[PDB]
Amino acid sequence: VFNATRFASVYAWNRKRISNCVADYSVLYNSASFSTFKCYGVSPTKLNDLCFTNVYADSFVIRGDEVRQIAPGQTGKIADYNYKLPDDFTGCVIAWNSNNLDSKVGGNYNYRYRLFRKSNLKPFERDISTEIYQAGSTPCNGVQGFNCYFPLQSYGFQPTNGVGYQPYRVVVLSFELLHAPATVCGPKKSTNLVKNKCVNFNFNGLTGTGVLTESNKKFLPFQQFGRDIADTTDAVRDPQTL
Amino acid sequence: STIEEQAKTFLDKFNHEAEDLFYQSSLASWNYNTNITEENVQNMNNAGDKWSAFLKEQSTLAQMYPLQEIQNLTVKLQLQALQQNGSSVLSEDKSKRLNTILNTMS
Amino acid sequence: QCVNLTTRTQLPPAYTNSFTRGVYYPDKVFRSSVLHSTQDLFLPFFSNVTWFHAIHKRFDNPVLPFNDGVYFASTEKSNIIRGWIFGTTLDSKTQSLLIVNNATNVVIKVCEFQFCNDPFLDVYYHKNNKSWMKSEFRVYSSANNCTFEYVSQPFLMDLEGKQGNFKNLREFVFKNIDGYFKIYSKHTPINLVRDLPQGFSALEPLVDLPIGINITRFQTLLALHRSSSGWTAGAAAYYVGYLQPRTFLLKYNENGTITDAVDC
Repeated sequence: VFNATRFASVYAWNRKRISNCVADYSVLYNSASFSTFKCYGVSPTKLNDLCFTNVYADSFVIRGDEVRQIAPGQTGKIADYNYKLPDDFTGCVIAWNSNNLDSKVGGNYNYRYRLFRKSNLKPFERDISTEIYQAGSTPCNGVQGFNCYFPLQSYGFQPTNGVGYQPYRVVVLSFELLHAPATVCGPKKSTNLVKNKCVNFNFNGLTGTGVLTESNKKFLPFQQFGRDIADTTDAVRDPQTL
Repeated sequence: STIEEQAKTFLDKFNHEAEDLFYQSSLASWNYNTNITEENVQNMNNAGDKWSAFLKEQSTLAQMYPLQEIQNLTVKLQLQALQQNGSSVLSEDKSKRLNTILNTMS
Repeated sequence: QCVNLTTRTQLPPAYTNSFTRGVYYPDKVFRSSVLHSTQDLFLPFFSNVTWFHAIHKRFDNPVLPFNDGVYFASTEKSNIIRGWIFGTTLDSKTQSLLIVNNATNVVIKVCEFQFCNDPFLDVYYHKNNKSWMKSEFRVYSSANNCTFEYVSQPFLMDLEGKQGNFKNLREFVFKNIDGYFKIYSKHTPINLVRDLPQGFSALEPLVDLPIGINITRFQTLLALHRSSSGWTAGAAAYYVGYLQPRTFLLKYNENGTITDAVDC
């Protein structure tokens, strides 16, 4: 997601829906490849132990000084007229300096933004409308002129620009827990196995204490766990190895 | 509805468009002073004229926002410099002959 | 799409009897050499099921209420049945489940669909180069708002029209509980003319789909072909029945499979 060659404009930001997989966040935090990393409402260490139903990863490029406007209940040009975070947003923010890729000699105008809008954008709202902005009551009719301006503006990108204004690629992950079942979960452990000894074993959602010994019984490929006449499991199948 | 909202809007879009042309105009002069070449001498004139004509084009729209209806001090100061037409107030001959005297004396 | 076939002749939904049908492995717990009594959605023994047939003069593609659970028994030769379509409105009005088999892979998606009066997957221009592969897709023109997607493994299914007795029997159980849509599948060859064979069958789990939607009705997806009023179909028959909360006593052999089941 962050490795993608090109990212959408602040107004063009793409929304990716991630579901039905496992997520490992320890590699992103310990990779030291991010300029700034912060979360809202959820700690980074607790994400591995939490299962989320839907994960939306936002992608876009904004100015350095504009990254401070991304947060619950923020203000400013990019926050109100481009992208805003609801007060209840539980996701996280990630940014890193793109001056070594996006910015090129002569300037890159491919990344633009919406400078003017008749009002403030609503939470999680994307408007690509290019309609001319009318400051006053003077009619425009799509023709630039007095009290008529073009809302989209291009970000000046050159390697000689200051570090503060250097373009930063931001990936916003929106964590939303709905009534639908949960799929995405943190990583696993799968420690070593011991046999012919008294130990407390926990397999998937099953726990107990006993001696693990391989027998000649054969469970149906679809049947993971066995049970006796007493409804007590006398054997189990390794969730990893068969 | 009031002229104040229209003035602040013209000032917000002016800083962005002026920051891009002003940076390229100053950047052209840097490559010209650091290195003397036929490419830098022309870039300074092109980038210098593009920015010089930018204020002349914005000055026409700046005189359409009187400062009597603006109650903001920071707004009038920004429009105070744009309200000036520079050499546009001078006659066509007196305006073109002025640059010839400055370049001849220099 | 909106044009029904000409050769179709509406005939009454004849009823047939199912004896031991409706037995399946309740869960993944291994149980052997024991008699287990459980209660879930089942098909009562010696009950009545409906007689459906698909051919170029009786071709049955009605919509039917799903209720809590439904049982399917399909006798196939050329594999006319490509799957089923489940959902409340079976249209873009809500999220509907669609099971389609193109003879390559089984595509399973939950989206908003544009419902056509007669959905099906057609095959055209056989003649030389016998073809028999997915060509015309009439089910829906467009779709959007997809909450789920699944695709099975590649396989080669023979669509070529066949004659004679029915050489294949596919019995399925479809149910939706707590948003989890479960499928229990069994496939065995048979030699039969009409109705069903007399014997015992125990279905196995196929897939558990967390589609998370309500299904009040269903419709069967059938394959048509011609060499949309001029389409034809081969000889195929399938059956539908409603599951009830009945208690069965299941006997297991030393290998773990069900030897026999008795309705309490």
